Amino acid sequence: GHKILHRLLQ
Amino acid sequence: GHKILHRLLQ
Amino acid sequence: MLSDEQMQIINSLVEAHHKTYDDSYSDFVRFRPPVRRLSMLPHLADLVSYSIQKVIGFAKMIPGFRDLTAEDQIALLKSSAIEIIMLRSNQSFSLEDMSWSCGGPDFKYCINDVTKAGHTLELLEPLVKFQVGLKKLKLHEEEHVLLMAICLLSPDRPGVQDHVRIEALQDRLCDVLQAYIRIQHPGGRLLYAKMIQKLADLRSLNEEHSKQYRSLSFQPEHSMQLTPLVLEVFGSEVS
Amino acid sequence: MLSDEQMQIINSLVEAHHKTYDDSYSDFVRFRPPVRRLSMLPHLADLVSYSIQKVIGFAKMIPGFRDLTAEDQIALLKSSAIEIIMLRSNQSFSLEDMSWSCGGPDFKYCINDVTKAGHTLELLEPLVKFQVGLKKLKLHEEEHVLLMAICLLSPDRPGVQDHVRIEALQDRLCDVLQAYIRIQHPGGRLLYAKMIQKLADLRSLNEEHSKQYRSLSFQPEHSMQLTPLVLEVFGSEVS
Ligand SMILES: C[C@H](CCC(=O)O)[C@H]1CC[C@H]2[C@@H]3CC[C@@H]4C[C@H](O)CC[C@]4(C)[C@H]3CC[C@]12C
Ligand SMILES: C[C@H](CCC(=O)O)[C@H]1CC[C@H]2[C@@H]3CC[C@@H]4C[C@H](O)CC[C@]4(C)[C@H]3CC[C@]12C
Ligand SMILES: C[C@H](CCC(=O)O)[C@H]1CC[C@H]2[C@@H]3CC[C@@H]4C[C@H](O)CC[C@]4(C)[C@H]3CC[C@]12C
Ligand SMILES: C[C@H](CCC(=O)O)[C@H]1CC[C@H]2[C@@H]3CC[C@@H]4C[C@H](O)CC[C@]4(C)[C@H]3CC[C@]12C
Repeated sequence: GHKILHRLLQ
Repeated sequence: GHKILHRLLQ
Repeated sequence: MLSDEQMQIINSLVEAHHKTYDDSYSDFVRFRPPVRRLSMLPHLADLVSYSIQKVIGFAKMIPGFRDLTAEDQIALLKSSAIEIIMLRSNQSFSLEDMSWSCGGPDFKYCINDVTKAGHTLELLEPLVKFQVGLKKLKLHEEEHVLLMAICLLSPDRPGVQDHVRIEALQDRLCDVLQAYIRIQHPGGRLLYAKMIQKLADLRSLNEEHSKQYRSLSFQPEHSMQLTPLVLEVFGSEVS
Repeated sequence: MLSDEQMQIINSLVEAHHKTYDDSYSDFVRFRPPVRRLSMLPHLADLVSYSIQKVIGFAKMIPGFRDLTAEDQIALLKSSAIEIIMLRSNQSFSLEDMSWSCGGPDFKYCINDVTKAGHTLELLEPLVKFQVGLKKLKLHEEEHVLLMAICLLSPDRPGVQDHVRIEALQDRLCDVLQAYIRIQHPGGRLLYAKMIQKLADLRSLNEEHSKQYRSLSFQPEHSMQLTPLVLEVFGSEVS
């Protein structure tokens, strides 16, 4: 998952 | 899942 | 004429609605503040999530809903929550200023405000038109709560197991509504049919909202502004 | 003496921190308002979540972090986020009133306020004592940002793959910190060792917070008040 984390990490 | 739903439905 | 059975059904629904719809909107100050591109998303995500909790509370008090399986209860709610929220919101909607007036100025929402959470006029135009047409029906509180209960107890919603039990519950509600109008609603000859068409308009609004929700929630920068309850209920997970 | 390499590392960290820590706390008015049992949970969940986004932003600017794999970046953040938030918060902490003063009165948090989000004094007592001891070190901004970077780049955090690369990055940061203190910090003979002990105090705070988070998040009525980012980062999922 970690959908938001991956996205914010660009 | 539906953890919150199950809980609120008591 | 109704039986003390049909009567207590109406009494149960009105009381359920009074216990779940705060006419003072006093909890709205607890929401992320409104800010008049996505400036209204934090506030409206909180408002919608709070409304979902209230719709669940209302549903648990509808006669017969509590006896359904946890799976059907979840099934009915995930499918109808957005419709009930749209329906219940007619109570704050004003034909005068075409806005949802929820107490103070900070919580009066116009088409301009509600277009700042990611959703387009493709959803908002039909939604405001729906509110207008519904407000013009001048529904008694009794018909309003019956309509929400009927909308929620639709056996043709995805994931529903005990169709017979749910269809039986909804048919009974419709019977009560037709009898109430005939007897208590002056000049309400075509009202029931107009109310049934509103249910069809709600299915169409549900579809457009579902479409836009899917598109928006796909962007984590947007979905991260939602609440865990909104993500559960509007999400696509299945029991 | 430092090399233009060690120097640019410090410059990079200070700039990263200035771009991720708003001394005006102007975004705090966007959070669910504070309310002084769990009355502060909605506001603090928003505050912590906003802080996590800022810590991710800070980390992406630490030299070498961006080159790590997405998996190690996630690994380091899930493990250290709560520690960096606790560390960075020392900037608003005041020894005078033993509170985190973030601008106006609405955002000045005392032990009383921060005990109203579900967490106990078992976590809050050591946290306030940690802030006090840390504030008394009178760290220069340079040492403050280096300490956060060192805390974040610990190769001994669960899930980390490229240990060698991460250990190399942290050792370089520690070298820069020891050199900075010796040269720029009058009477800082024992400061580096005091700063390293603070890292150990942070591991202990992380543990107690992790324990309490687990207990609380197990209740949906509580977890539903959190944000999707907090649930991701403080959750137990593994890459
Ligand atoms: C404030 C209103 C309630 C009045 C009341 O309770 O009295 C509610 C009723 C229906 C809601 C809209 C539903 C569709 C969209 C959902 C999305 O998560 C946010 C945007 C979206 C356009 C909502 C905005 C707020 C509305 C207009
Ligand atoms: C877009 C806005 C501008 C930022 C800028 O111009 O730099 C920022 C400022 C403060 C932010 C909110 C903070 C609380 C919540 C955190 C949670 O993880 C996500 C939801 C949450 C409500 C954020 C939404 C985005 C906001 C409103
Ligand atoms: C306001 C402070 C920031 C100051 C700044 O940025 O300048 C932050 C720093 C560390 C944070 C606490 C961390 C542990 C708990 C987490 C839980 O999700 C909520 C409760 C909990 C006790 C937080 C409260 C707010 C604190 C004190
Ligand atoms: C405990 C409080 C008292 C209720 C009472 O005494 O009846 C209620 C009033 C308004 C509620 C918040 C509404 C917005 C958010 C909805 C989201 O699904 C969960 C988080 C969210 C911030 C809720 C938290 C609980 C609140 C603060």
